[PDB]
Amino acid sequence: GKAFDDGAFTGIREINLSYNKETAIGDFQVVYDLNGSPYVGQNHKSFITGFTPVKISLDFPSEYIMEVSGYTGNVSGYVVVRSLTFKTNKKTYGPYGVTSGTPFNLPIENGLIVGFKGSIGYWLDYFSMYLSL
Amino acid sequence: GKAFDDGAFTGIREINLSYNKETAIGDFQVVYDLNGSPYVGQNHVSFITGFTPVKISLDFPSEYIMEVSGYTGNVSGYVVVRSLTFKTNKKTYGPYGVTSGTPFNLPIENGLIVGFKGSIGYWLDYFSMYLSL
Amino acid sequence: GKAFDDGAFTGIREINLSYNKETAIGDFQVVYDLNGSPYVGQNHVSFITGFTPVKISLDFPSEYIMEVSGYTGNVSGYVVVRSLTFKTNKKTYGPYGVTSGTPFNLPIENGLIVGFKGSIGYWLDYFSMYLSL
Amino acid sequence: GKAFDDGAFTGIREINLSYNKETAIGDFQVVYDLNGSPYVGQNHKSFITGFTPVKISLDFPSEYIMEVSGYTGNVSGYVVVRSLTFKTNKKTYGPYGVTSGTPFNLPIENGLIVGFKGSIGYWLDYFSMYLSL
Amino acid sequence: QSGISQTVIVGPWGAK
Amino acid sequence: QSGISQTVIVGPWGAK
Amino acid sequence: QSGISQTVIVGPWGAKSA
Amino acid sequence: QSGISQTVIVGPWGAK
Ligand SMILES: CO[C@H]1O[C@H](CO)[C@@H](O)[C@H](O)[C@H]1O
Ligand SMILES: CO[C@H]1O[C@H](CO)[C@@H](O)[C@H](O)[C@H]1O
Ligand SMILES: CO[C@H]1O[C@H](CO)[C@@H](O)[C@H](O)[C@H]1O
Ligand SMILES: CO[C@H]1O[C@H](CO)[C@H](O)[C@H](O)[C@H]1O
Repeated sequence: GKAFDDGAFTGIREINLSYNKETAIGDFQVVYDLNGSPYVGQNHKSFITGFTPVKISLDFPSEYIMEVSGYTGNVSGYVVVRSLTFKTNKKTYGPYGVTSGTPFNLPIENGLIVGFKGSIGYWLDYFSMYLSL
Repeated sequence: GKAFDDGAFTGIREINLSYNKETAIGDFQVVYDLNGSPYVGQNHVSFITGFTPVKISLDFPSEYIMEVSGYTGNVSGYVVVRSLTFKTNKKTYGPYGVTSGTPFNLPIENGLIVGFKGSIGYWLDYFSMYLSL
Repeated sequence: GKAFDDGAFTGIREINLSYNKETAIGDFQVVYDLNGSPYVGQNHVSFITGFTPVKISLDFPSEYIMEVSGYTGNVSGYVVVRSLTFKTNKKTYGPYGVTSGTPFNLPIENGLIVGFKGSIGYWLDYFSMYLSL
Repeated sequence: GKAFDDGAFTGIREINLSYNKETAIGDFQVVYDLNGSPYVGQNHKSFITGFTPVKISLDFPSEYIMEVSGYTGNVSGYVVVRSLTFKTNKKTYGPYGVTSGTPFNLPIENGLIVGFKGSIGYWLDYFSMYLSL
Repeated sequence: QSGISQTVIVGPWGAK
Repeated sequence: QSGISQTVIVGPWGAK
Repeated sequence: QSGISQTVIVGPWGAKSA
Repeated sequence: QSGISQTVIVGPWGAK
């Protein structure tokens, strides 16, 4: 798929993603905080359509992500991210997508997620997260 | 179990752990690097014996851990870390233990693992890792 | 004067400032790098005019600041930053302004300047710098 | 002189230095904190004697250094650190040595000094500081 | 705030 | 802590 | 080094890259 | 990248 790298910012305000209950995660876009002001990251879209949009609006800065979890698995002969769940200090968002395959989870004891990078073809191939104090 | 927290150091030189092919991870001790000097961390021992010891000697500083993965599962009614695998930029060490239960994995694109904390009773109950540039 | 705080970024691409050789530093503005793309910082202007403009265009990312130095001292009754000099791994920019008073200097062996904050009235009252690896 | 590099630690608990009212700073030794435990750094001694010892015992961790200042100047043909002053959030220690020559000062708005490196012959030739969050 | 240096910490994995 | 990233800051130099 | 700031990066999860 | 952790270092002040 087409790789993307938003880079690192100072926080996260909103996450916009789409999924399909029969395949995997599709689109991914983030509204970051940049030194106190919102910064709209580029919209990284799937090569196809038919996904269900989801908007995760965080109550920045009192609310922040404490754990990210999901499932990766094979879809059409490709290994992709099939589901994502975002847990904050106030609420749990998700799971979004198909909770089938190999699970993964990243609990954060101290620190913050401040950026995302990855790749998207028909679906989100893989993703990584920038962490900072 | 009995909690422990080694804290953060400059890097990792050697890892000494023990396991049992029928249960889970037992003892855990790390030899860190402290500003160029080896620093022997406290040996965190299981309450019981019968484990198979393993010594992972890294070619510090050229060799370092890039991914830690394993499985957590139930053993005698206790949720513990049943298996651990350490992948460096040079080799893969493990898996050590039993790869049954729920997998987890922490790949690192940029940065280093510089410390460990957790708890050990009969087996390794849980653990966390310190990360730094 | 009026305080300002640009915050932290990815690096520095250009610095635009103004000064008067017989008084002190006036205007201050920075074009930062934000994850590979230019980000034009707010122009922090002096309350008065009559300053000499200076444009410091760095060969980002191969060129970066290694040392910032200058002088502080009175202009009328106010203590302000009278002069500044920027030394990179390729050239030395400055000094700009009155090179007399109390010197100060910040050499960096490891790390980078990724942001500025301070205060400007008729002249640059004071300033601080964000540092990161 | 003889170079030294203590490296980086978790914090600072005590600084031991010596000075001579007519020349400059001589001996330098630090008791660091290493993940909650005191760690005695190597004593970096001057090649000669005749200095007055000073012990700066900080109330770790509530008390920490907020600014380090001093003077550098020529002593018998050698440019050295002639004076040092340590200001914490609780009090000011110093100045120790000779307050003459070129001043320098490093105020910290956010962060901590976690280590020292430098060189000492008859006197402290130069020094640098490790900074971290 | 504190005179103690901090580090990013991830985990824990295992018993809650 | 809060949801805002931190950075080392040195200074200020100039007026108190 | 380079004039580009760096930060810890964990991942990736999904298709293998290394 | 090496297996050695890095930290910001400022200075030196004194002889060059
Ligand atoms: C068998 O019981 C012991 O071992 C388990 C698993 O290691 C711990 O959770 C427990 O606290 C300890 O007392
Ligand atoms: C002459 O007075 C003006 O300039 C000084 C120096 O910049 C500022 O400190 C002050 O607030 C502003 O009103
Ligand atoms: C007098 O000479 C000695 O002291 C000076 C100042 O400390 C050092 O620079 C020098 O290397 C050392 O040999
Ligand atoms: C159907 O192929 C497309 O989607 C997959 C899964 O997302 C991959 O990214 C692949 O490179 C891309 O061409």
